[PDB]
Amino acid sequence: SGFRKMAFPSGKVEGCMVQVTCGTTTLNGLWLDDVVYCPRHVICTSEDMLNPNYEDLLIRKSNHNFLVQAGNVQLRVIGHSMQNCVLKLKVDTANPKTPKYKFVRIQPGQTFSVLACYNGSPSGVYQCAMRPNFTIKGSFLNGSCGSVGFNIDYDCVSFCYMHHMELPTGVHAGTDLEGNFYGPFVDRQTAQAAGTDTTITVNVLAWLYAAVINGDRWFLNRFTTTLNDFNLVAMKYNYEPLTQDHVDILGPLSAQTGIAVLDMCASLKELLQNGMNGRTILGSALLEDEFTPFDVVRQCS
Ligand SMILES: *C(=O)[C@H](C[C@@H]1CCCNC1=O)NC(=O)[C@H](CC(C)C)NC(=O)[C@@H](NC(=O)c1ccco1)C(C)C
Repeated sequence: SGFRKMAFPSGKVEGCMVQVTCGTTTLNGLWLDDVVYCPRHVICTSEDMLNPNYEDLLIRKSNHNFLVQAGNVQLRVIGHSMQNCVLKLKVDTANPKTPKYKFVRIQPGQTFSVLACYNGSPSGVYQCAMRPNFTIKGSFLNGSCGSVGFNIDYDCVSFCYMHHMELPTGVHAGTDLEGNFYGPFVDRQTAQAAGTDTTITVNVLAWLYAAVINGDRWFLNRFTTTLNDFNLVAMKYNYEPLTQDHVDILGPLSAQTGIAVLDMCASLKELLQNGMNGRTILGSALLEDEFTPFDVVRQCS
């Protein structure tokens, strides 16, 4: 029993983290086979952040200008190119610790683990969700850029996020490993605006199922609802609409608990309309939306 915000084991990603220094800027790089991937703003300075010309900045850099270190060992850069907002540094040594991996672009509402790194060395691992407005609520300081987000399926690491920036909000934005930003953001210090965030309804429901599986059942009421009637209430509380696809995705949890999805929807409707009255669910006094249905099943095997 028990339910915790649980991250993937990070060992396969730890063996890929290197440090990239160009001038006075140092961030993290991802070393896979003979390529190091890192955010392109490693080539910027203070002169170069309102509106950097990255192609201009890059042409003035040699291979030798890129100092790449894997732990105590310098990796010689033999080629460099830019792909969207990431740099690809070809090095002369393939990483012997390269795991089986893929590059994936994740969807809003999906979750992943972040390995927070500074100077190429891991500091901590935590689980994050891609918010509907394409931000993440992470924990990143100066020098954390190039830290990656990932999921593991069996022996395969799916890299899906590389960290680039913090919005003045306190939320974070980055790219996939092809260097394309999630959301309408750009890697420059300009007035950009994150859209309004919403609550990921299918995730809240999955977490209510996790509560039931763990014996926290006080919120189950005797009612049912239609999907249309539920969504009218969800809309009022800034919850995402629940689709039939989401309903099907909750099938395994519904079967395990014997609670129909639309019956759980009726219980969530009452929690939204009435509050929790000082009670908790799985030790939380708020409804949690950063557990996907897959996350719940995986944890509650
Ligand atoms: C990379 O290591 C840093 C990590 C940031 C900065 C430190 C605090 N947390 C964090 O995640 N990334 C940067 O410094 C970027 C550099 C790019 C060339 C933009 N700059 C920012 O993240 C900057 N954000 C903005 O200027 C901005 C305006 C609108 C939206 O974002 C921060 C420092 C305010």
